[PDB]
Amino acid sequence: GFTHAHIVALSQHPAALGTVAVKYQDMIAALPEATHEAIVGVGKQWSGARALEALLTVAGELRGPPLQLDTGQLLKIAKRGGVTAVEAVHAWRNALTGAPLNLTPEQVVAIASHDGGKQALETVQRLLPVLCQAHGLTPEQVVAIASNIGGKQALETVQRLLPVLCQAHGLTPEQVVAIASNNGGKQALETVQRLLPVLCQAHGLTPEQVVAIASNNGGKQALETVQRLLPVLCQAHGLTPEQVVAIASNIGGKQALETVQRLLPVLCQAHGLTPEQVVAIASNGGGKQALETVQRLLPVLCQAHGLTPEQVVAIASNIGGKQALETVQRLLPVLCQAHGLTPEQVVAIASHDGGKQALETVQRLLPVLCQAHGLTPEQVVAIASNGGGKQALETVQRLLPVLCQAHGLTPEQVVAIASHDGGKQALETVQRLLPVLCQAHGLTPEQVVAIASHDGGKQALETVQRLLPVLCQAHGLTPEQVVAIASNGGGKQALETVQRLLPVLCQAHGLTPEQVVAIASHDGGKQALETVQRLLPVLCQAHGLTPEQVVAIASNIGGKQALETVQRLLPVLCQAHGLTPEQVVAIASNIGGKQALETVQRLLPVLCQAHGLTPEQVVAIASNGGGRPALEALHAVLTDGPEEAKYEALMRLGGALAIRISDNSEKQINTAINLIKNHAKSKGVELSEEDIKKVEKILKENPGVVLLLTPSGKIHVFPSISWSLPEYDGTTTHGVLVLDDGTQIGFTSGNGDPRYTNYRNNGHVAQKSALYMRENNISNATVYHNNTNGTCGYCNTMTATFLPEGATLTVVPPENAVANNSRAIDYVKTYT
DNA sequence: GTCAGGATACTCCTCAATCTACCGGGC
DNA sequence: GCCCGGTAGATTGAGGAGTATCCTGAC
Ligand SMILES: [Zn+2]
Repeated sequence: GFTHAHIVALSQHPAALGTVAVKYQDMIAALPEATHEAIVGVGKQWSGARALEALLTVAGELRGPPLQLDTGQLLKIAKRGGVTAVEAVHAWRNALTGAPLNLTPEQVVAIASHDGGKQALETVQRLLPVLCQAHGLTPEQVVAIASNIGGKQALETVQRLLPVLCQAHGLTPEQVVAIASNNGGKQALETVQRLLPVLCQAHGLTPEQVVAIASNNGGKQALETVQRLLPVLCQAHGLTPEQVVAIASNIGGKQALETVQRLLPVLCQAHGLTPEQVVAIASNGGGKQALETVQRLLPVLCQAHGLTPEQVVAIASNIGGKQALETVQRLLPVLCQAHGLTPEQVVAIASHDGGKQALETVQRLLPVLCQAHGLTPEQVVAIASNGGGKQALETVQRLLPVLCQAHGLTPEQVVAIASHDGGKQALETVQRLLPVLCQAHGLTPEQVVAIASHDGGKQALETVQRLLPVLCQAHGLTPEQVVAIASNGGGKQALETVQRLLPVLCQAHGLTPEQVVAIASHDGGKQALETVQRLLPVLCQAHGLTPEQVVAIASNIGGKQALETVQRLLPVLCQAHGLTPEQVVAIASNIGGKQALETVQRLLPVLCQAHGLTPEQVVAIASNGGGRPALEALHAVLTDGPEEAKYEALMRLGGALAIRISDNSEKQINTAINLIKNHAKSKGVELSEEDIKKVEKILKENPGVVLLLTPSGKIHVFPSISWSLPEYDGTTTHGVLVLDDGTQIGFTSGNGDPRYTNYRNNGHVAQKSALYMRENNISNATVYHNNTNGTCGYCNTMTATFLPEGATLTVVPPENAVANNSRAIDYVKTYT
């Protein structure tokens, strides 16, 4: 009962056709639930007939208590290992298990289910005690090394020359194991031994980079290509050696390097691609194929499909970009027209690993998922726009009804669970452990959903199931604390780190368990905890930082980086930049604090000296979340850009007084000089007579010039900006205090007086005008603001309250403005 | 019958930036 | 009781390893 396609596929081995038909009923009885695909996969190998006959003969005894091999495991071994591996396993059933080797059946299957399984199994059985005792190697490492094609040679090479690489090259056994855990490990190890001094001395390459390069499939060829092409790539093409080793640290890096060398000028001249884009595209598996596909299909996708080159690069910037590009070219118009999905969604689906599988699954499953199960196409694209989208989508298709009618979960919860990397694992773990968690430990379904909705939720859920009782009982933590700890990316590592490190971090450095939970409740909390352990005494005795400050610095996503950056940059910022350590702690106690600290170090002198900004303003700007982009944007706008943009950016920092007095009329020149003097004195800075003469010359020589008095003391001068209020952007309100004499004093909403913080109008322009009149004894003046909502309903009373006795004020809202509510007023009103 | 190399596909772990919904004192 | 600000979460994107499976050439 085989189809034509199955017979054609199995006809690769001519002798397998006869044996399968004669005894077709025989394997079914011996191998229950054996699907035709498994049979055709087993029988299509070099010894399909022999392997099938051996399985049929031996499966009666291969299911014994010493092995207890499942049917799927037997089929996999027959397909991969062959007749030799099956015979070796059967002949040594009692040798592998129940022996000083101490090998589980899963490890035995993994070693056997590989090319040359018999030789690898014999080598393991002969050399496991030797490598365990003489070299002190973990049996897991030996199994991992031997679980590869030609693993016997790699194991023998490791046993032969582990001490040589350990001593004469200073390489840890872990690096050797990682290098030898790939195909052709013996050749890679020999190449490393013969080449490490040459690549480390003449080429000046870090041994870690060489180890990383050699820790891939075919590392010997990659190392040889690197040695042969490093000077050429560094000189002719101007490629950084770090970039070269990053490109060559993938599977088949030799082909990628050759393609890059052969096609860099072509893509950089006849295609417009930058070297960085080509490097990024080539920094993935199958780089040669991706580069060739990009070069061949760039005009086709750019013109016929209307795709920007950046989108093509991003699609090809992943593993297997050739298949994704071909699938996009084949399936863009038919899927877009017949389903109406935006091309951005199609790009987002294929912008990950295995995008072709996700795209095909979406094309197949959109109608049925949207019809029977009721998912929105946006939800489907959200689930498919992740690593392994095919697995998550097929799992949703298979599993949604039983999850939504038996376990009492909503479809949106399932959509959230399945919309993460490895969503199939999370879905299956939920289906397997939801009753257990909701019964044995009392966790609510919402907590389980929250735990399972991160990258690697299966490991987090299993870790919770294993470690929740012991953490909750021995360590005295409420289950809510463990749920909070585990509900993060890579939460298994954080949970194991907490279980390991709670007693020492409590009884050694005197940290409250709540502090440990706060440190560990963020992504990458294991690194934060280890860094706190290693650094806390250093920050205590060597710099006088309290443990509370260390915990506050570490209680963020980038806690390790922030702590290391604080340790490295505390003396320089505290001595050569004039920053108090408290300001450093405040800057670092934010998400991405390492970048903020480095940006402060880099841009403090240029901002403080060239543009005349106080260090306090820089610290305040950098003390907010995401302060690095804010500082970079401020530097960009201050160094170049529009005059009005620079003026607004400078005034928005606060403490800056601008003036647009006009004409000569020496009297108001004197008054303006007096006002500048008063502001400088209020800032504690003496402006001296030379700057008085300078500003007087500027005022007398530039008609209609607007000044700016920063808190530092520098007087920025702008030639011309505008004589009218700017457009209202919805959050920033601008005002000008026009006196009777003629002086115009600019104002901007926000950054109000801290003294009246409890007052709700703190920051409005009318309040700033009132305080300015009160301080400088201004009798009468008017205001003009460009708020389109009119004056606020609080200001009409509060600003009149702040006015001095006997003082007058006027505010004029714009004519085009309309009041938004009864509180607001959209007409001229005189206050007193 | 093995050994070495290349190509996809998938999972998990750490980081940095931005968005928003709950709380809270004043009206 | 009803806000609008503050801010502590809560997405959202990104990169970097680590893991697993399959196909091909050469003896
Ligand atoms: Zn106001």
